[PDB]
Amino acid sequence: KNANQFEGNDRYEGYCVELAAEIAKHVGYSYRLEIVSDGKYGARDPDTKAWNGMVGELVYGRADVAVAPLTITLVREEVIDFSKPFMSLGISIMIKKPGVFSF
Amino acid sequence: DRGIQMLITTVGAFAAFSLMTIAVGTDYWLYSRGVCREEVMTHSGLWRTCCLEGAFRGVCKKIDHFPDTAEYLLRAVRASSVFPILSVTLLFFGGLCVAASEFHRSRHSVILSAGIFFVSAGLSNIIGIIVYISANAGSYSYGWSFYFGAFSFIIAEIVGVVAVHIYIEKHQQLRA
Amino acid sequence: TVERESAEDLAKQTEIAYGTLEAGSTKEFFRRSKIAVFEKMWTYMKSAEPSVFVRTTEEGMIRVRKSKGKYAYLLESTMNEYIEQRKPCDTMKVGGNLDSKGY
Amino acid sequence: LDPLAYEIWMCIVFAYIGVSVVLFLVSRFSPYEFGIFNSLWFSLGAFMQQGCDISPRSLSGRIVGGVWWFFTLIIISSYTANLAAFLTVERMESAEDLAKQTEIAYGTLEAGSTKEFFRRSKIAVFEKMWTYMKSAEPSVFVRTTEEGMIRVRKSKGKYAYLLESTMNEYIEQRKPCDTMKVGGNLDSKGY
Amino acid sequence: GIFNSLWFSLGAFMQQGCDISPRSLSGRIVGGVWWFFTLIIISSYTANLAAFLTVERMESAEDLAKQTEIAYGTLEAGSTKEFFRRSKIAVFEKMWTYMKSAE
Amino acid sequence: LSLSNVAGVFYILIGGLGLAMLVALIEFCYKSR
Repeated sequence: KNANQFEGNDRYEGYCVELAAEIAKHVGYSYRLEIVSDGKYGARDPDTKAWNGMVGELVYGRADVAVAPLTITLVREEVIDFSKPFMSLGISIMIKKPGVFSF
Repeated sequence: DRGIQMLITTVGAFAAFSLMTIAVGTDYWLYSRGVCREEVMTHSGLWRTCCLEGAFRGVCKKIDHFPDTAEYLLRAVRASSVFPILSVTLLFFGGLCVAASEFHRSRHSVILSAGIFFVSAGLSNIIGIIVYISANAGSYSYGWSFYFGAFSFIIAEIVGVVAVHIYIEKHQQLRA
Repeated sequence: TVERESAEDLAKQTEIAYGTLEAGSTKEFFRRSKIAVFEKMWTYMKSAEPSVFVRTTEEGMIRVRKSKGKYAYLLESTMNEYIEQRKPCDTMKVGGNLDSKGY
Repeated sequence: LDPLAYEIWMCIVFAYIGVSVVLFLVSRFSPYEFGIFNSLWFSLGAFMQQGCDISPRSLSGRIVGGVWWFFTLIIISSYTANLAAFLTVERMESAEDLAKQTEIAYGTLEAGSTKEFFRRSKIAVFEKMWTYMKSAEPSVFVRTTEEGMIRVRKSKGKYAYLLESTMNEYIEQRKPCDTMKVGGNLDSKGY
Repeated sequence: GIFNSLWFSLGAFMQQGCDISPRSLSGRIVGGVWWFFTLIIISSYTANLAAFLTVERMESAEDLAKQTEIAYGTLEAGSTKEFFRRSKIAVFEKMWTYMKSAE
Repeated sequence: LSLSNVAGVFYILIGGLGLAMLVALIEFCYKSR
């Protein structure tokens, strides 16, 4: 909130931000948090066979790590490496949780 | 029993006006689980709601009535409380007619207007009760102010019935 | 009295439209599913008009909030839980998780 | 009285008094025996759909009877309809059933084999049960079987205790035997 | 008199009206509560009949399977028991898990 | 059933009582002239 007052890698906040900080500390590397340009998690269009989003950014070499909520899937495991899961989850359904003269 | 009949009417007219005018002024119509400014037991009247226990005890706020004609008109009526206030004015005029009836015996139609004023005042209060309950819904209990208003309805109707009885007796003995 | 929970409740009705995020693991999970319920759900979602899919989780959240309970969003349980906690929190997770995975 | 809310019953009496007074008022000072007492009798009879020995004769008096009849017809049909709905819904369970609902809280013994079974389980129903149990507040877990038994007995059917079938069967036979084993066994094991 | 009181009360309970009505305050109080008693009882008779005639009008028990006290079994040491034991179909797996544990 | 469900039938009943009182005053003035 009011990111204009802050600048650099410390422009963002969130679970994966602190997780990237802790991983960087443990592995011993410096990093620059780039947001994916497509704004997509990742998928290969069956026609072009092209990966987009974070998975595409990782495969083509433009990025070296992805610390987003990226689901571990079989198709992605065939093109990129995943670490042990750092969070569990499942597909879930959400819902967006008498007039007069009605007699 | 004409003396006691008028005594019942004037005593009832004052009590009906007294009991209802307190209900509008006081703030104990409903005992709901609300908030004054965390959620705390609160007592809400027609205009202001106040906490009943805790640190912010006694801190009252104006009831915010507003957050499509069917429900806009319902809350607009409940916002200004036209019906509960209207019945107070009708009760006030009815009391004036009863008092002026003894101060001027020339016309017997004055006491008839007091009966119509009080009978009409009761009807306006029922609409105030129905409108307030309906708008409230859109765990709770009603306080003494709400029961003060309901008791003012019974008194107003009974005084209205007796006021017409005096007029009927007054005209029947002249014609017969 | 007719005015007197599960995966089937969504698959079975057609009055509430349910969508997913585009280019996401959930869309890909539904596309390449072979389970009867999930295949039925995918066949409906692929040929639904207007597009049930959305571009971002915020888009689906606002769609359920502004569809007045005529939209059921299929998203990951963690995001669903986080949204259902933050104000105005007029959304709710229904039923269990359709599968189990991790980031 | 449940088929109608307590507010509706109060306003029915208030409407009854209003109609009786208004019918008496417009029947007396009109050209062409509806006294105050007679008006209350006729209004009472109309609400119970029993009829009376008199009917209003003036147009002003007949309007009051006409609307009061309409109010009575809608309310009596509303009472019969809501009572039927109330009775028919009442006429219309196991592990899955316990997992799907949230009105009844269910717990286990702390530091017991059952807690360990639920913690390390990978079956959908039991994983869901564990996710609920770990987060539940106040703690659904107990320190002793007696504690769980008392909790089910004093929760008035709002607490379901998950325990071993042997202790369950023994307890369900003990006085006052106000507990009941529901459904089958979630697994099979031995001491 | 005694005979007309019996006729009036029976007429009041049947909601069929009456040739006469009480004219005293004491008689009208008796007529009043008897009228109210008649209204609640007949409404109760009509409302409960409905339910009976509704709750009734309303691989099924083998869809979810039995679902219900409709316990279902097989012959011991037969091909049907072996078929259920080694089954992998959702319905049949559910049936076997129930049949093996049921007591 | 709450009052909000059958609040409409109460307005008609009070509206009818108000109209009936108005008609009597009209009839009284016409019959008194």
